[PDB]
Amino acid sequence: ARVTVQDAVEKIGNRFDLVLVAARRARQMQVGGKDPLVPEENDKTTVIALREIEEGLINNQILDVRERQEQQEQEAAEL
Amino acid sequence: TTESLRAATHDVLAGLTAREAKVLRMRFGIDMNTDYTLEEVGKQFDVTRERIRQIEAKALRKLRHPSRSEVLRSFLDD
Amino acid sequence: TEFLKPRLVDIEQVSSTHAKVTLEPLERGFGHTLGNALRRILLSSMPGCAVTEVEIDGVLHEYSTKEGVQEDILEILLNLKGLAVRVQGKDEVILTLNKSGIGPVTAADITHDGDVEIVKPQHVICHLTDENASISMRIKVQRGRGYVPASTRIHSEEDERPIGRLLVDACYSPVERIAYNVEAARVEQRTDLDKLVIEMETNGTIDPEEAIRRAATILAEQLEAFVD
Amino acid sequence: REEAVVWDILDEVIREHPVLLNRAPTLHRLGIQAFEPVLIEGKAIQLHPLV
DNA sequence: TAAAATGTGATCTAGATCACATTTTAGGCAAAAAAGGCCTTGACATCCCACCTCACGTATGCTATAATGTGTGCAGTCTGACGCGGCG
DNA sequence: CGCCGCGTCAGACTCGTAGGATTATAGCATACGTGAGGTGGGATGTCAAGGCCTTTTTTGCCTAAAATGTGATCTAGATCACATTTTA
Repeated sequence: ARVTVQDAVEKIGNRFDLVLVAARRARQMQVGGKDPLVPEENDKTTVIALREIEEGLINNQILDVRERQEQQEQEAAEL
Repeated sequence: TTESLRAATHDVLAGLTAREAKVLRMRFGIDMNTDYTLEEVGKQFDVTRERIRQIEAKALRKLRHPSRSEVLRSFLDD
Repeated sequence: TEFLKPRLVDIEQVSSTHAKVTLEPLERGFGHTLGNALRRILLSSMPGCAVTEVEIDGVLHEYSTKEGVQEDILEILLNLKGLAVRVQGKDEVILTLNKSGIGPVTAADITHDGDVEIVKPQHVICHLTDENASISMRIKVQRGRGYVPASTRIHSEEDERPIGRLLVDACYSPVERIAYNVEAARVEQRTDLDKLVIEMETNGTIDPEEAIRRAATILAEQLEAFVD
Repeated sequence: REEAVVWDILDEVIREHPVLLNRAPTLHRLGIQAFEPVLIEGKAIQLHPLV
């Protein structure tokens, strides 16, 4: 996963969407401080992004669902 | 350097009595476009002038105090 | 005198017979020394028992063959070099195997003396295609150290042998492979230090850790006269 | 002052942090590549000969 | 059976008794007064401000024998294609 | 229509090396403003002693009142050389 980014592409299909989705997740993690799913293993957020996307735990759809749900429940909490 | 400095200064200002901090802010033009004076502290707080000088002194004790000084100590070498 | 010594860090072990060893840290100028010298003593001076000679009935020379058999003689002989054997009282034994039927000839079918351990008793030797064909052989195992080929042995051997008794390149030393690698390991101010990473892969008859332990044991046992 | 933790923290940050290499003239896109860093005690870059 | 445990009993010895008067002393409750906190006063010291302030600097004017067409030190000429204006 | 002359326009990329310019041009008089200098003067800022209040430090004081002293009269522990006597 570290040295080669092939299996990740085999999950999604494109380099560009892979780096965009991965960067989105690792910006949820570099700044948002949300937890990982795959273990840490002393790695910068790039690798954990590429792994979580490799094994099928993060996707643009899935990110949309998560941010959607927490946002909507927050809107219920405001009222 | 200026930014981290100034934030640390305000974080020291938070820990004081009210009149202490606000006087020591406006008396030095801090946090404003103003430049207000001992006399004008007289005009606003209450006409007492040089007890403000003694208050300034007491605050300089309250704050210099090397438990707080060391965020400022790097700026000694300025 | 401001020597440094290593601390054995890891023994990564894939199977019982395949083994890895990281080893750090060392002063510069030793990784190649140790790797070379151990590689030598391992691969050319470790004691062990192995197949020296063979004797089969109805069987004359390797270029000939047996009937009702998948192999020629040669593929069998290669299935005999690859043998895990241990003698436990003696320096020599002569096994027997008398087989029939269509049994792909394992080492399990062999009749074992009490002082013999075959670590891979499943080890295949031959194949009897038809059941009607049946064999009787006997196998000299002898204790030596290192590797010595039967070609150089006949070059060595003037004592008459007959047609029927055969000879195989002795794999005494239980190693099948070793290789070492000198990497560079970090001490805080010192990246000029070197580690020694070893892959050993042997037959049965030994755990590799023990083999190395015996090697260095031997070498110190050579050095005691000059530590003096 | 170049203390000890300087180096340990340098190695700490550099890990998983790639870096770009470039030789003139940058004719085609393989004249510029992204490698991983390896720290060494010298003033001269080393390189992977095949590239 | 070796070696440690067990009776002689008269002659003692450092603390407890025991009812009641007198201190003390808390501890804690009321507080006097002094020393901060609050302000003021007088006296000083240092100014900010600006209000001036003269010397030096600066913007401007004529000088009447007479004199009247540059050049002026460079470039070294790259070259192949493409537009456009003459060029028949 | 089809030259011909003239003119316009590009000429690979990242690093390094050095400091660096020059001619001659009138002169003095008038008169005016602005820069660097003084200068009292509001006005600000400082530093040392005094009057309002609360808190703090001494310090009254208030009565429960348990504690600290009086000393002759005892008591229930505590000993030591001899005589066995028991137990592993």
